[PDB]
Amino acid sequence: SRPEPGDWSSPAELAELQRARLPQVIAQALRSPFYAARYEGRTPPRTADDFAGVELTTKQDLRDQYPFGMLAVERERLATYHESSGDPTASYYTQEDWTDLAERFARKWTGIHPSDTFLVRTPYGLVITGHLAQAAGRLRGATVVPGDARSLATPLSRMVRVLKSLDVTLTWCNPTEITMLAAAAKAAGLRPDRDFPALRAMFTAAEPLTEVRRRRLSEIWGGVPVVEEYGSTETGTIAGQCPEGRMHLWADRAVFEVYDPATGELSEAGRGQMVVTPLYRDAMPLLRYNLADEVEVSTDPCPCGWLLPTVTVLGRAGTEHTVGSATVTQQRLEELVFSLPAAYEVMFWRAKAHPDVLHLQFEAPDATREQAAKELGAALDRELGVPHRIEGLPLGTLVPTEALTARRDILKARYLFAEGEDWDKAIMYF
Amino acid sequence: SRPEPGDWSSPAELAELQRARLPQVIAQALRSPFYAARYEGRTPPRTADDFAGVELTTKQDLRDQYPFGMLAVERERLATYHESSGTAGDPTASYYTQEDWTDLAERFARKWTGIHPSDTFLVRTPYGLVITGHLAQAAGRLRGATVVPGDARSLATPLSRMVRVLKSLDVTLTWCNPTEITMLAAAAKAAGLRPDRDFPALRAMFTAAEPLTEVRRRRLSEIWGGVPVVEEYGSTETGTIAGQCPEGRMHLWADRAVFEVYDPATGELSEAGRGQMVVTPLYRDAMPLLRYNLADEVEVSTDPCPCGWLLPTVTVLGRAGTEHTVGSATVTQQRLEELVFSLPAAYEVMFWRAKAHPDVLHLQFEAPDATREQAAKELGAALDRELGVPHRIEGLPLGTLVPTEALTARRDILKARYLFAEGEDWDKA
Ligand SMILES: [Mg+2]
Ligand SMILES: [Mg+2]
Ligand SMILES: [Zn+2]
Ligand SMILES: [Zn+2]
Repeated sequence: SRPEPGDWSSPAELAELQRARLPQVIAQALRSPFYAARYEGRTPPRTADDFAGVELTTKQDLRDQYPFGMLAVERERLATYHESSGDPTASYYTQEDWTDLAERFARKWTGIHPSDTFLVRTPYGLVITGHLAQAAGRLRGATVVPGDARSLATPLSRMVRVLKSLDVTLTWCNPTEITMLAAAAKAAGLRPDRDFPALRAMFTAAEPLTEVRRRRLSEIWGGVPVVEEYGSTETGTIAGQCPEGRMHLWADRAVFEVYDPATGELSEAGRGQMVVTPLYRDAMPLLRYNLADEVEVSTDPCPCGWLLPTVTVLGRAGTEHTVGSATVTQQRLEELVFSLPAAYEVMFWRAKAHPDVLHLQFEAPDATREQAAKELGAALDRELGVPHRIEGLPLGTLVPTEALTARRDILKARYLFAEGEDWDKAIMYF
Repeated sequence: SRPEPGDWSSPAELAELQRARLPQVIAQALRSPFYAARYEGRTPPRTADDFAGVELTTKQDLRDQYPFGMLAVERERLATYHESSGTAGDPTASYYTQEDWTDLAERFARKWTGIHPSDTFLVRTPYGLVITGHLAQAAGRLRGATVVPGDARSLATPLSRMVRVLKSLDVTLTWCNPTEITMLAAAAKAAGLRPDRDFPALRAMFTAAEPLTEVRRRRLSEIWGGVPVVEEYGSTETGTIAGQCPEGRMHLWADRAVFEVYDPATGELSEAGRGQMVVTPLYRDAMPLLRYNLADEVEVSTDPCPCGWLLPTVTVLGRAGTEHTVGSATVTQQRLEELVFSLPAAYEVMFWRAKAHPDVLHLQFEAPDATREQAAKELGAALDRELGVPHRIEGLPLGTLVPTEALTARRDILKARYLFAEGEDWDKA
């Protein structure tokens, strides 16, 4: 029996749903070999109050336990198994676990309905991402279109066609992919801001995503809401956006805490690394898993009325470089790039922080490329004051045009060829 | 609801199960725009006896109805949408209600080896729009097996990573096409693992009739230590329509589809015999199909089988059009496949290709230095014996037809990144 919004009236009430669940979570976690060995020969936690002294679990811990070190149920109870790479990180779930995952993804403020046609444009190979959105789509009755991603069967040009031919109403993909699909739509002679009348909402992740960029993504696609969530390949969705544009931690389904690496202290709000304890996760229990994302958590109430804290994802701990006498983050640079007028059509850029200089490149059309570079330079002088070298690049330099238009199909392996057929197509990959 | 084995005791009761269902199938079918237009003005079929006069539905029709010409329910009732791309032109769309999916997953789960909660099931077929990966995954979930979504042609999941998963997770079941069975075996060898010994948990490999001769199927099993290679028959639009029993025969799932044999020389349909495979699914609300011609050449037998499955059997003979003349004989890929995989397993010949010329059959294959020249000579003798065809055979070193990097490259996943440190490589972008 999982709680849903409305089942609590104040922060105190929500904190009690969390505490009444903690002993079940601790006792379940102690059944995995990892926690069993961590507390071997020691007194283990049992009570909601024992939770305050529990040591963090790191991403390195999960890697060290490949494949089933974190398993707390018999394999017969497992529904799916997943991996993410970067030394694989294994995760797995019962079917009851999957109901919690599906409901957390389905908490989209735009809703998901049977009248929806939901294009799932994230990978299905080993990682949970595509499966999660598909599970959520099926839970709410939406028509799921499995686009996959990084799949030779489904290049951008084909997704563009499917978006229009099937009157897709909801999409799921990362924010960089939202601009890739837009670049691909234009290469097909389609306009993302008006030629897709059925599209009503685009779901996406905190790739760290600034509000500047998020609103530009919406405007590229004609003003449709871009609904951001925060999650990881190991946890599924842990926060989702409200209509007021804030991301609310799903604290009715996990205990969230903020970790300070210098002091070693855990805190309920403030700035630090995101630490999570899922409450409905029997197969692979996690006690204070440190996602190692730099976040800021606030308990201020939001005008949307959802009585849950909110979170800002400021990046992965360490993505802060120095040039001249100042700190340069990807987030701050991203704001300046996507503060350029939409008419410049600057979507794709990259930068390298040298000790003496920030090297930034972007591709843009000929008409506005020079003035985009001077304006971006002046924005850097104004906002960061760091020395810089900016190069406007021809279109297709960072994002090849072929990638936007290439068609490619899965063809059945062939062994006997006729004259006029290239038998080099028998050369096998994958 | 839907029948299960044990719900009929004879061919007569099975036929009664089908004919009882046909009227509802017909009325459902005529709700789609395609079948409504086929009968516009004319009187519609209604009874099971009316079914005999129904014209075929073709692959071209399905392609002409892209995307929703065949739809017979409101969009809200659809669970999933799928398409398969052809050589060129439009794709072939298909789509299913949630209840349709129950019939689909039950048909796939009709595996004589079973699918159990104790299983770890590596699904190694594409999830990109086609049904194939979703079908295997739905059946694994129906039967409680731990599903491992390998995907295929996916950039997340190269062969090297599948080999690690097969070994490290003690995978007990796989689903992939027959070429991928040998690709995985070559990748396992490349990683120093013996497909025939080092995977003790693997108990069956499910695969489809990618024109699969018995000679090749037996060698695929032998390569993986003799574990069953369980063939099924279906299409990306139908799902599984027939499955193997332990006797090695493929049994049509006649309790959920009416199957007929089309003879193009007469235009007539039969229950048995040799001809083109026609199928009418009986539990398919969203996209009903009346007498859909797969156009594969098959032979259907009603002779009982000692496995216990009271269902007719089908042999898939191939597809018309693959008629290659060399010298004075005809050469088919299936006959060449039999000769190639008739070589002794110790030669390790798994990958081959051939070009048919009027004056020569040019055949090439991969094999290790130790057995390469002997393989070519035996194969050249085999072509003389069985086909009498002029030939030129070139054995190749490993890595020629299947490049070694395909077998061992690891290719991570990674994320988009925009700001790079002084030392990092920003051509990722
Ligand atoms: Mg299981
Ligand atoms: Mg629907
Ligand atoms: Zn809010
Ligand atoms: Zn049988």
